[PDB]
Order: sequence, then C-alpha cells, then structure tokens
Amino acid sequence: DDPVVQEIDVYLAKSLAEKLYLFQYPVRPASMTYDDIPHLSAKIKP
Amino acid sequence: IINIKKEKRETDEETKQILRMLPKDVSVAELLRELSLTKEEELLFLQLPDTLPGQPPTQDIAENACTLADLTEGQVGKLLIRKSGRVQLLLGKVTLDVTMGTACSFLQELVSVGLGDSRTGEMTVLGHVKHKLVCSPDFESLLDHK
Amino acid sequence: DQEIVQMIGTEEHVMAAFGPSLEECQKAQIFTQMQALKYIGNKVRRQRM
Amino acid sequence: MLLFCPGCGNGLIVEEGQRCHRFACNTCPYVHNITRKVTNRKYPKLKEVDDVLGGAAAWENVDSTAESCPKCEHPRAYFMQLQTRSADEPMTTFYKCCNAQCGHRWR
Ligand SMILES: [Zn+2]
Ligand SMILES: [Zn+2]
Repeated sequence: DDPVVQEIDVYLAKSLAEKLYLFQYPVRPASMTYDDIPHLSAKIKP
Repeated sequence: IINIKKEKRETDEETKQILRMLPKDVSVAELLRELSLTKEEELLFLQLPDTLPGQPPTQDIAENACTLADLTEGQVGKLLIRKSGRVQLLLGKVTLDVTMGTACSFLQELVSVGLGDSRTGEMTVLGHVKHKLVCSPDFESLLDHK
Repeated sequence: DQEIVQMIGTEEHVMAAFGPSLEECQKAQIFTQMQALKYIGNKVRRQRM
Repeated sequence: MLLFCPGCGNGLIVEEGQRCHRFACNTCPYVHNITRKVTNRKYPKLKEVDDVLGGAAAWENVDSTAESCPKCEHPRAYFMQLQTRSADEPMTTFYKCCNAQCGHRWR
C-alpha cells in the first residue's frame, strides 16, 4: 500500500496556544447553534 | 412554527421528528471528501499521544512529555494515505496510526478566548467541530524493528 | 434530564424502561443539586457521632 | 416518547393551553404548541403460539427402539437412564412400553 495521494503537510502554530479554549454543549445537538442567541456576559477566571 | 426552535428527539442524528413533506465513515474517505470532493475548509479536533518522538529543545527538560507547546512552527510531519484505507502520520523516524474517535453528535465549537487586556477580552468563534481523530503509536512496527 | 438519559442509553426500550424513574423524580419538586442533597441528607441515618 | 426542552434539557410534559395543548417544561417557560397529529406506538408482542402438544410423533423423540421389555416383550419401547444415585452405585432405568396404549411404567 503506497501513500499515493494526499501527502498533507502538518504545520504548528503558537499564536493562540494559551488563548484557545474548547467549549462543548452536551445537551445541545450540533444541528442547533447559539449564533442567533444574543450573548450578554462571559465571566471567566484565568 | 419556527423551523429552528422545534422539539428535540432523543436521537441527535435524527432530531428531525417533523418535516415539511448514518453509516460509519473512515479517515481515508473523510480526507478524500474533504479535499478531492470539495475545496471547502473544515475545523477538526484530534487527540495526540502524551509523548512525542522528540526532545524539547532547550526547554529545561528527565524524559518528560514532549508537548506541542515545546515545538516551534513549520512542518513537523506528513500525513500519508496508503492503499486499502491505510492512513498514517510520519512525525520523523516513526509513523503513528490515525483513526476516527468517538462520533460526537452534540454541539462542539472551537473558539479562542483572547485576553488582550487584563479586564477586557475578545472571544473569537473559530468554528464548529464535527469529527474527532485519534493518533496512537504503532507499537507493532516498533517491536518488529527492535 | 437529557444528559442523564444520554448517559443511560439511546435505545427506545431503554428510555421506555427508564421513564418511570424520571416520572417519579418529576413527582417531587427536586430540580437542583441542593434540593437533591437535602433529600438525601433527610434520608441519611443518624450516625450518632 | 420522551421529549426534552432545548432550554435546559429537562423532561417535557403535555399541558392544556389557552388555545391548544402543548409540550411544556416544569423549570423554564419554554412551550411548544401542537399543530398536527403526533403519535407514538409501542407494538407489544402478540401471542402467536397455539400451545398444542402430546403428539405421538413428537413424543417418540427417544432412542430405544425394537427392544425387549420385561412386561409384554414387544419391540416398541421408551427408555430413560438416570445416574443421580451415589448410595446405589448402578444406574437406574425407567421403561415406557406403549404401542397399544399399555402405559407400562416401572423401574
Ligand atoms: Zn426546559
Ligand atoms: Zn414390549
């Protein structure tokens, strides 16, 4: 099995290393999003 | 009635209880439809091994975990797609195996919390995450080598 | 309750079997963690400490 | 069918509204009116069996055929062998000779 196609190059970036957070809603399906919901406040501690 | 504010059926993959009138994929076909079928970009999430095949460059170390933060920018490896659905990731002298993780069906979004100021921050919605990949060391090849 | 049901399972028979438990829970007005902890403590034996 | 609210993921019940019955949550004011028919069947198991038994063809699911019974000495037979005896070292026989409906039952 030769790697004939899709020799994807993997690059690394450190611009948003400490500023990237992964949020997920276990109760909200992926079909409906919170784009139309007007966000009011986001209180977070470093 | 609002088309986006309907009820929620238990099956997340089949939330369409009322209308106006999925088979398990594979990483090779996933990349094929991501690149060959269309040129549209997509945000993905992948799990990587705790230890990478490399030494932290002047990072003040004890054979600890070589995290991604210790590495620098630039090309670090190549994603290879072989025949018969074989998919690997070369990260130097070793090749890890890449497979599909748990198929999430709820809302997984990728955002960046950029704290530009001590009391002011800009949260940027990068996008939505649909698939999850997992990379694992190929212990069989390493044992067959030595 | 949706997260609890997802943790239990997504099979139709599983939800049909777990329905009575959700109904009995909804009989009372327990909807927060504090109320559930209060109920449990009310149901806790006296250790005599 | 169990339905959940998008607001808090709690259980939805049916409640009579000012204009139409609707699904509502006991924690949030989120409501969803009913427009057309919404059904949820169960399809229970039907007793498809007839419960017929005792046929001579199904009864003769035995090994012993053309032996000599100690009662009428005729070929037909229906033997049972038991080994559940420790005080009595030998085994145990139970013969059922029945062609003309004799009903032979002994040890
Ligand atoms: Zn609700
Ligand atoms: Zn006989």
